[PDB]
Amino acid sequence: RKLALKTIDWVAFGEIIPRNQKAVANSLKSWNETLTSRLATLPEKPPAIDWAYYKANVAKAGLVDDFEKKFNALKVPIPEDKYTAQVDAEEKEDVKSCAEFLTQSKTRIQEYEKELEKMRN
Amino acid sequence: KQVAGTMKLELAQYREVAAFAQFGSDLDAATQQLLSRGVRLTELLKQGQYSPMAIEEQVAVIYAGVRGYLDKLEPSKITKFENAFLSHVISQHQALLGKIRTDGKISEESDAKLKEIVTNFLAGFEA
Amino acid sequence: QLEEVKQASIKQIQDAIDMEKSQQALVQKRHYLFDVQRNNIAMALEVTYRERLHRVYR
Amino acid sequence: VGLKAPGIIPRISVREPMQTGIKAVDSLVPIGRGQRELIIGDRQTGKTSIAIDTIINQKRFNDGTDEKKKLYCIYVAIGQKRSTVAQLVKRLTDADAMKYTIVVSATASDAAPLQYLAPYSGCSMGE
Amino acid sequence: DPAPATTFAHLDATTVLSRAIAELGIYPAVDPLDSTSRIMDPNIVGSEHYDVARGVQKILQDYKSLQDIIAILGMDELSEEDKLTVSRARKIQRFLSQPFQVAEVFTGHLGKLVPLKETIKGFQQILAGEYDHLPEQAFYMVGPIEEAVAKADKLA
Amino acid sequence: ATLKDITRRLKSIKNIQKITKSMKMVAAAKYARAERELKPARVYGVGSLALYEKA
Repeated sequence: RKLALKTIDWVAFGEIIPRNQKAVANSLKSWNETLTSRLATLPEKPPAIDWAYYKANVAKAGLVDDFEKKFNALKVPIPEDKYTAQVDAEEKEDVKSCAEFLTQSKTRIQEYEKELEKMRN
Repeated sequence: KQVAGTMKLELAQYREVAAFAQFGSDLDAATQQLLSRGVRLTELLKQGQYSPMAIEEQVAVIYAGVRGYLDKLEPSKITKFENAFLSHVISQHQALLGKIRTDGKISEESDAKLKEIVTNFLAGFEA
Repeated sequence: QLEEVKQASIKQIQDAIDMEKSQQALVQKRHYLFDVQRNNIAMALEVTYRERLHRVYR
Repeated sequence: VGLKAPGIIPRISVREPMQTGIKAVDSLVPIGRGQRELIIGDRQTGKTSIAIDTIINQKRFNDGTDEKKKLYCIYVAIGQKRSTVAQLVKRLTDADAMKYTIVVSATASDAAPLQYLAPYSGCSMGE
Repeated sequence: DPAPATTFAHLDATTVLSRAIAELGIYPAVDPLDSTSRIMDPNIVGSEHYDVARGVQKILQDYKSLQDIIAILGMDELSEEDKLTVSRARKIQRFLSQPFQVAEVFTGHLGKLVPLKETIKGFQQILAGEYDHLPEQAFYMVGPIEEAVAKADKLA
Repeated sequence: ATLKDITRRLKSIKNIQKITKSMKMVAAAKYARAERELKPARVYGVGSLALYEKA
């Protein structure tokens, strides 16, 4: 796969703590860092292999040739999602934030402003 | 020089009075701070074995303490900070670290950032 | 008279200001939250692919 | 090996740092090049450890492509059991700082003049 | 003395027994601080031990430092915390004393084995102040830390 | 004693010196404050004695 690249605003996050996901945040910082700083250091590939020259200097011969062909012909597996429904579980809770909560909230908020006008006046 | 000058000096002062008391106590606040700080600074000159460092980090972290920041902080958690912070600026503010490195020095601006970073970072480190 | 007008003045605008500020925040911060999680996921796996290559080549 | 010490004119003072990554050191006795400095302390101060981490520190400096910020490292082992050395080396190996490094290793076994001589030898190489 | 001075180089672990400690009647009578290892440095023993020790070393040393205070002030006088730590040091000290199989004849009690985990742990607990309620000399001439606890009961 | 010993001595004598000094100024610090604090107080207690003072 890749890397999620995304943005972290730390006073925002941490404060958010809607109880059913709150806990994750506090832990989530520390978990992320582990991966973050670690991956930054490592290299992703190792050295490469000149099988011919090594083979010529081996005396248990044809084995290296076997391993060589099999290695070069071979592909290793990959690692895969348990969860790309989380991706979507967002947009649903985002409906929760906006429309559901937004609108009824928005109306209240606006009114107070207009209200304040007159109660300044 | 920018971070150290004061520190060398501070440690000096700290040291005689570091040596003073500790008789299950100490006395005036001024000095008490120096001690607290001092103690911190002591950690700052520390380093585990198998742990050589880069100057920018070093200056950086020193900058924090110098700038009177972690003197609030308590000693095991300094150590903890130090790590956290360090990997943090490396991570995040490698940019900045880059800058400082680049300038070969802290710049007031680099400072301004640093401080800022730090203060929040510090804040995060704590809270 | 004048006291209540300024008093009401603070309180009515207060409840607004705070709620419009609350609304704006949750949009970006909640999208950031989602984002960061995707982030953290992707990393780990390329790592997992990367690690296997080093391991077997060794 | 017989090599003259540099003349005054050949000499030029320091203006250079050089780092060791040791917070304390680089801070309070900020590291220079071309110098001499006594490292002094008792048996297993990590005495060697202290030095080692510095050597290790130079890795970045040999990665520190400023050439006068790339350092060819010379380790004179005087009267140092092979086992100790073996460890040392072992570290060095791990650290493979060794690539930019001579390790002149005079274990106690070496006849005394040899051991005596070795530094001068090392010295020659560094000059 | 040059000889030992030399000697050190060749070593791997040096156990310097403290005659003073011996003089404290202590048996094992060691110099702990000089019951040492170049096969010790943070990871050459690893840190639990190391640290535990550093704490320990600290506390005894500090206890020495505190001795200085005491030198003015008394056998039960200082800041209390310090007293704890002192006590911990005095206990620890005692906990380090161990019977001897060989010198069970002398000691009257046969030597012990505290295999390492129980050992580190042992002190770690004391360090944890777990025992604090406990009394020091109950730790004197013990093997396993429990037995010291046991011994406390045996006292009263 | 033998020079070592002397030093052994010395070491501590200094330590002592310090220690003594530690108290000295420390005590004095406490003191330093303390004397000042005595004012209202002094007066106050001196005050306390009012009455017999009179009658």
